[PDB]
Amino acid sequence: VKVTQSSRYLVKRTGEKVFLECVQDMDHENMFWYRQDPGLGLRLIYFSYDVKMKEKGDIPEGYSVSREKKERFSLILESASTNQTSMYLCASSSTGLPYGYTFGSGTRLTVVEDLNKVFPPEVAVFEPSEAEISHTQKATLVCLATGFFPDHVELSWWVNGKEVHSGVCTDPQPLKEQPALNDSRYSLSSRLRVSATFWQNPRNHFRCQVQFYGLSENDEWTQDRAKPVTQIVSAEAWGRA
Amino acid sequence: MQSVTQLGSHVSVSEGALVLLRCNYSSSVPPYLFWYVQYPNQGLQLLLKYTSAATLVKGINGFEAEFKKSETSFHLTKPSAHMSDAAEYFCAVSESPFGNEKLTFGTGTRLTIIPNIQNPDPAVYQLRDSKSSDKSVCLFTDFDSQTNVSQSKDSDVYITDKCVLDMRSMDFKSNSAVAWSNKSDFACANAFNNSIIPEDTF
Repeated sequence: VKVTQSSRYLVKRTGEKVFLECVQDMDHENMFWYRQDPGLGLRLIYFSYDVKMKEKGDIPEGYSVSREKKERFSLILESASTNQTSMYLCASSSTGLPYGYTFGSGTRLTVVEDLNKVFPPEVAVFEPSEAEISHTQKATLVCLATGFFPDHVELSWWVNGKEVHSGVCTDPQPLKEQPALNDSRYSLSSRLRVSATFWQNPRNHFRCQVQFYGLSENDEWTQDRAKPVTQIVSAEAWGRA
Repeated sequence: MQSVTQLGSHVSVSEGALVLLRCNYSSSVPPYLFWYVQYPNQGLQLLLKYTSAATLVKGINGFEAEFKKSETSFHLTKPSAHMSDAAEYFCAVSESPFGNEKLTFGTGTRLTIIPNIQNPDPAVYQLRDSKSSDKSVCLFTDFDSQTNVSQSKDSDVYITDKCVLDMRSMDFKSNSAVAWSNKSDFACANAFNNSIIPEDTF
């Protein structure tokens, strides 16, 4: 029971033709492709009720679909436009069984007309204020993924080998480092808080992990800087008195 | 299953308070309804659904929905909002129980929960790690829900909206906003500005 999609993020030039792959191990007759957009919910592009069989959904203009084996529902965009920038969600279901729809985790597609001016984040981490420790007896470390584009990062916190949710807050939307610039870079902040002792113990290990999704191997790079592939950029620190 | 609408694209409510998310539908056939939630990281997850049986459907995470034919409605409620409930919620409609049939979804409702801050003591601190560079970072923290931040009026100074964190082993929560600039002439004593409370510490 898993609908799996090709990949989770994707960067593509205006005018390129695009293949979205959705696959399922469940032997399902029906597969659907939706796009999802802030404020317009989910809208159905195309569906398919058997091998080789497709049907327009509510918004197929600009899309074509391909059902070629029972397991795979590829979605094609003939000519990537900025307004096909979207979260694309695949779903699968059985005609007979009662369990309804299973959804894939999604894939976020950003189309930009740019010299693939995608940049990996730089990540800085900022030790706690000594003031906070005295006044509150808690200690807030801050992380800062900076200098990234498109808006394609997943920022996690890791302590002593284990990722931690309890104590963290990351912005839900990043800010434009340069708001005027049409395709400006973004930054994003996160905070991690623990007790003062946990921080004033040098056995404790504090790393800010940031996953960036940019370019894959197919993409071509000739520019005079490292290829901004999918990678992880991190910063770290330790307990201290 | 012809259409679905979700009146209210955004709902904020205090922790502890009643949650209510509208869903209304039109259908020239007998309807099959669904509620889905989408959490920050994860994909769509079924909360509950109406098949042609029970009118009052209990769902997951303490949610409930009453199917009302008379009003073409299927509203989602939970009497006591929890921080974990922050998320986007989606009403959907189908013509059949058969998975065969396509779902047509509503526009979505963003749920935001405001934390009850037990013991506020607002402080603006500084933190300058000595690791890499440009360490020019100001944390406005431990303030109260009522307070709001406005994004900075200066172009070289980056400020993030307020954020809620939960230190589960101390049943303690805190709002925080962050400010920073590579500008050498920038100080935390005046990094943040609008509607700031008199008792703020430094």
